[PDB]
Amino acid sequence: VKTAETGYMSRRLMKSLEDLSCQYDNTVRTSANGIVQFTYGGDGLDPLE
Amino acid sequence: HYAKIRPWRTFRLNECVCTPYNADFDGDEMNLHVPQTEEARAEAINLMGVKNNLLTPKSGEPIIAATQDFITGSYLISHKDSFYDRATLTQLLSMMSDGIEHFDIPPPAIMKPYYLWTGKQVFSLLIKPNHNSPVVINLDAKNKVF
Amino acid sequence: ATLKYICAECSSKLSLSRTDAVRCKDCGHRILLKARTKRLVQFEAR
Amino acid sequence: AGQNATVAVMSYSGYDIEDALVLNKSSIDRGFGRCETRRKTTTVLKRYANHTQDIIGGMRVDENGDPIWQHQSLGPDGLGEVGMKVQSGQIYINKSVPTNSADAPNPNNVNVQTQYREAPVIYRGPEPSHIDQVMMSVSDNDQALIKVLLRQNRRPELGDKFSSRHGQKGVCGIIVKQEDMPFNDQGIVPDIIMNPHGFPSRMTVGKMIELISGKAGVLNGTLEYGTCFGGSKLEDMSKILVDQGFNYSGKDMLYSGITGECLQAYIFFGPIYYQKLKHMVLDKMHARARGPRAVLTRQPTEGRSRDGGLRLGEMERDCVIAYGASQLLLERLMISSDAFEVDVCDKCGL
Amino acid sequence: EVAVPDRVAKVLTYPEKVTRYNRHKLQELIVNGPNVHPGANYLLKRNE
Amino acid sequence: PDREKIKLLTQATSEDGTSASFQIVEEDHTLGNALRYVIMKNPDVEFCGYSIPHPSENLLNIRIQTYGETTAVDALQKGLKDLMDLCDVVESKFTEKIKSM
Amino acid sequence: RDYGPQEAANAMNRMAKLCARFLGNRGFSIGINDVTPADDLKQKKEEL
Amino acid sequence: EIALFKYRKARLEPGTAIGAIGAQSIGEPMNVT
Amino acid sequence: MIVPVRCFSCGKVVGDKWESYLNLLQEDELDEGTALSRLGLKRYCCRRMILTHVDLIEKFLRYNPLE
Amino acid sequence: MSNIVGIEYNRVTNTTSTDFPGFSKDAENEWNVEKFKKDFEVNISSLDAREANFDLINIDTSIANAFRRIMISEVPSVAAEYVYFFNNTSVIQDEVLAHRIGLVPLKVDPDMLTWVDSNLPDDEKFTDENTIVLSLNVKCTRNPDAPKGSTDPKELYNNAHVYARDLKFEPQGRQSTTFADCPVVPADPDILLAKLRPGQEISLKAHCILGIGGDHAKFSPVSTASYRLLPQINILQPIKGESARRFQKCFPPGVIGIDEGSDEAYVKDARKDTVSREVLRYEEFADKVKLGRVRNHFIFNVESAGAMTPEEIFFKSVRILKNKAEYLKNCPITQ
Ligand SMILES: [Zn+2]
Ligand SMILES: [Zn+2]
Ligand SMILES: [Zn+2]
Repeated sequence: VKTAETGYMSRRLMKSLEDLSCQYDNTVRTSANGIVQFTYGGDGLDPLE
Repeated sequence: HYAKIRPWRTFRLNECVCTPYNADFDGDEMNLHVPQTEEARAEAINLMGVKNNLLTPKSGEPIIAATQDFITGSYLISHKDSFYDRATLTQLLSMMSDGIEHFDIPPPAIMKPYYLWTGKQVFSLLIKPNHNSPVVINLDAKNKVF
Repeated sequence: ATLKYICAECSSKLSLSRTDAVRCKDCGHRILLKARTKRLVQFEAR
Repeated sequence: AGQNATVAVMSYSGYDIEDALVLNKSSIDRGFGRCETRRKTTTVLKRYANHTQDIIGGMRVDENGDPIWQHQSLGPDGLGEVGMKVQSGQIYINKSVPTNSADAPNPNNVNVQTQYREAPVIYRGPEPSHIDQVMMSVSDNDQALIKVLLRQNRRPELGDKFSSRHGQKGVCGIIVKQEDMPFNDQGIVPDIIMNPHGFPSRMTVGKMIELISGKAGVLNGTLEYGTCFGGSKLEDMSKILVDQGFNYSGKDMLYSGITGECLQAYIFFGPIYYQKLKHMVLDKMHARARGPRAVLTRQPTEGRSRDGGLRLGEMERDCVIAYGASQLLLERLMISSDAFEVDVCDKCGL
Repeated sequence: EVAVPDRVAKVLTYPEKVTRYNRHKLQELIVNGPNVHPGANYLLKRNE
Repeated sequence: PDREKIKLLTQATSEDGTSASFQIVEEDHTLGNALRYVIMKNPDVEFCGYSIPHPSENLLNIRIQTYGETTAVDALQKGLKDLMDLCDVVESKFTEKIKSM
Repeated sequence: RDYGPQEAANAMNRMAKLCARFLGNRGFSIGINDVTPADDLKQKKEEL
Repeated sequence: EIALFKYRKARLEPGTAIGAIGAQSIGEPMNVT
Repeated sequence: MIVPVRCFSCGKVVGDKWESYLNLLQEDELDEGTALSRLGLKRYCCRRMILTHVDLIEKFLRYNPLE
Repeated sequence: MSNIVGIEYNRVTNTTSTDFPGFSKDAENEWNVEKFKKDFEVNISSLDAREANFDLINIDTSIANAFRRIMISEVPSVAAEYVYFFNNTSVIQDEVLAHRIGLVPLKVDPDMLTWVDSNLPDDEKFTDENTIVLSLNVKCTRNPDAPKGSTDPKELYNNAHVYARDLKFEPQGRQSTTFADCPVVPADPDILLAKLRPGQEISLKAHCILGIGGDHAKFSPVSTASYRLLPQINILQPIKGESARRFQKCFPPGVIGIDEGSDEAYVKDARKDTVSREVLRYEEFADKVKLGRVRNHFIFNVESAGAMTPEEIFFKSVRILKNKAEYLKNCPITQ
């Protein structure tokens, strides 16, 4: 029963967060070129590597 | 993936990559997409390919590795109890790479009442097969049931 | 025999005229199969 | 429903892993797990208000006494015939509709009611097949009816779901030959060979008893029972084996077919009943180059049957965004699906 | 890699623009024809 | 003699005997698991082992990496010529006992 | 993390082509006696 | 060398879409809830 | 359907002995395990198919054309 | 290690051949011959026509296992392959039934044929000595003699059970006089190819070619060819008394046996035993008995499909592997 809810969870969790890009200032910004954050997580370091 | 053509009919991936897909085998189905335009290819294998995406996005944690048979089989070679011999070892250190490679056999673990090579070696050479393979590691860890 | 096809229950050799009837000449029973073709056919056992 | 397969439990190959079985050539070829399949194609013949009957006439046969290969497989009647191999694009029943069928019947005719549009049903499939039996009959309302049924016997090809009837659900891996895989002393070769890992994580020991009960059965020559809260008490099974030479528990030695030296650990095998399932692969494999498109959206149609094409869902589509690929989308949701040139007008855009 | 069955390799094709490096493959790769695997099926001339 | 049975792999050889990798088309474990048993006991030979690249393809890769002194190919030549003599003996002693029975 | 992927995946390739071909040629299996309790854990099983 | 090299390499590489990876990251899979 | 003509593992021909089996059981009433043994199958995978394998072909011949 | 494999309760031990110069400090036991010839031996147990069981001593596992593999495949044989139906009405599939003839063995000696060639189709494929054609046709009619109703479905009918016996032989040019002394007969004559009831008839002639084992099991000349590795039971202490009597019931009957209560249980013989390792589960026997099998000594038994005498089978199986090795020698290494 619940996994059918989880899918909707991810899908909608995207739509607000869907386009958020890291520009070349290391300032992650919106579609409309607003600014949600200045550095990345106070860090600037990609969590992956 | 770089595609390779074989007979019968079914999509054969390498077991190590089952975990990202959480691929169970059993009866599950896949989808095979070729790209078309010349620049979508170089977009795929180079960026979206396996090797560079070997890790996971969220945890920066390896998501592709040995699972099931590969662990235990490796374990049974790693089992401190085990030993081997230059014929048996030689053939293992071969089988590990179907051919193709120049192996430099390190000194055997024990000498006298015959000769033997401990599993930690036949598995060690897996990492540094040649003397020219530019892989030098070092590390400590804890497996479970420590 | 060599002629065309068969009843179901009658199991009788029946040749039919072009657009004649779907009945079997002997029995009133209707459905009819088509008897085996005399022509050769090839399998490979393996 | 099933085959009763003499089956080791071992890791072999390296084509095994999760639930994936590994079968045996020279066994599968000896009549293990062979399938047939039967399909029916009904073609109803119906008269039209013009008083014109849809006719099965056929067999063109150009160039000196032989039908065109596209035709062939019929015989003089124009209907298909029994027992003859039919192959891909041929015609197993020739059918033609009248051309004027829907016109307004008038009390005016002399010569031609006879113009026919031949629209025979074509066989299409990845394999050959055979026409075993055809049926000409009449429906309840007195309109002609023709029904043929086609058959093919599928060899249990790589990629075919098997079960253990016990909850193990798996697909065969490499089909090894004969020589390979263990044998031991009798000379017998385990037929199915099965991955051990499945038992502990699925935690099902019922089967792993069923194997014992099996080997004990075939020795005494008796079907040996088992049942929910009951069945043959395991501890006597031992006694039946141990005097007849097989280990008091199901395990026994084996010799790896490859090397030919004793397997360094014991192995556990006996008869188990492996039933073979639907989801034969030769049905389910699917591919498309560029196929038909639905009139409305002009993007590929759905599923098997009709023709190819597959789904990229918004659940999936997002994936490539994370990787950051623009060009893969523009190839994907643009070039490869519906590529289209619209002529617009800069001024007052439409 | 993904091993792919040749029987979906016959019908699932990739476009190629033959230029200067590809000929002695491709001018050969046609002569195989679509039935045998290492070959081509559709062809499109520069004359559009 | 048809020139496709053995093909010396250009990629795994080094120089001056020592290493080499021969792929033997149209074969299986039936040969290798024997041939290596003769090879390994040749006094010089060090590393001799075989594998099948993939079963749906038919090839036998075999690897010979020896000391200095004699040569990669010379090893397999010799040892193979030895595996001859075994079977010659098995026939000799065998068909002799079966005749006397 | 050290040498970049092309070497990593190379290792794992060798892993696979080793553990696979070796594990059968040595062998491993389960059996009933392996799940069979022997004396002992019956005695502790009842009392505990 | 090693340390600060692994540092300078481990950084946002500009142009990556951190939003998408962000969502697909949280995606799977007395009394209080 | 019909008893197979070899087992699925050994390759000893079982096609023959099915007749001699059943005959040997009905006439000369004798227990299964002892029966098959002196019928000459020691290996058990050779043996199952005699023991196993209901014979359908009879139950399929009720439906023949002629009746 | 003294060519005696370890047997334990939870495992085996000491498997690998380990005869080769170069695993020791002092490298001996290096190849040559004579060191081999004057060592190696062979024995035999029994030879029947369609089966032989004999013994092969003091060679390693490998080349023996080669003989097993190559034997169960590479010694060629001849079995019906292509099948031509002249109609058929049988309730059995017009599909399957063909498969059946494909499998049934045949008593004919190979070397009387030559390999079919792939190319040159049709009339140039199957030629004279290249193929043994087999003919079968049977029709079933209601037996005019009908002793009683619903009795045994044999008396009721004619030939309702078709047997492999039914397959006849059709010779051709040069084909008659060459097999005149050795007419082909379908192996074990009595097999059920089909059951059918009157009004039903089967007419087929099937071409029979010379095939090779690994391609389909129906070409295996051998039903079962394998080798049991000789067990060695060896005891410590007299272990005499009453429980020594229990000791023999622990094994399969012949095995060891009691000489006298004081004379305990001597080992009567090995090779009757299945290596069933019960003495280990009984505990108290533990310290005083260990089990072993010797890698040198191969009990080796070979069935036959009836194709030819198994002495011939095992024999040719060698000269294959030999001939193969030499054919590899004389092919020069391309670069
Ligand atoms: Zn009738
Ligand atoms: Zn405008
Ligand atoms: Zn059997």
